[PDB]
Amino acid sequence: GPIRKVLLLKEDHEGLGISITGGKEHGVPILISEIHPGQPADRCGGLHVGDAILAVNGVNLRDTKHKEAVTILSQQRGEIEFEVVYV
Amino acid sequence: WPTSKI
Repeated sequence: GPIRKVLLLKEDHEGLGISITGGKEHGVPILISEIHPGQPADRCGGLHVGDAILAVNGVNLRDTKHKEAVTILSQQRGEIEFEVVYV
Repeated sequence: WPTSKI
């Protein structure tokens, strides 16, 4: 599908509300496998199961290993911009 | 593949 830019708002006491799978060591993108109900990703409205996360806050995630992506993603705070695509 | 909640 089309590449989308999506804004997510979260407070410091919560996580993103996403489960991710995949990663470069597996030859696949960082993929959203769950959106946890009522948490920031669900509330933001524009992120969905099956989305590949291509970048976050200008940080490219297309060739990142799983744990690299976890560190990068969990570091982001407040108003967070995602670039995503559903295939 | 591994899965992490974040």
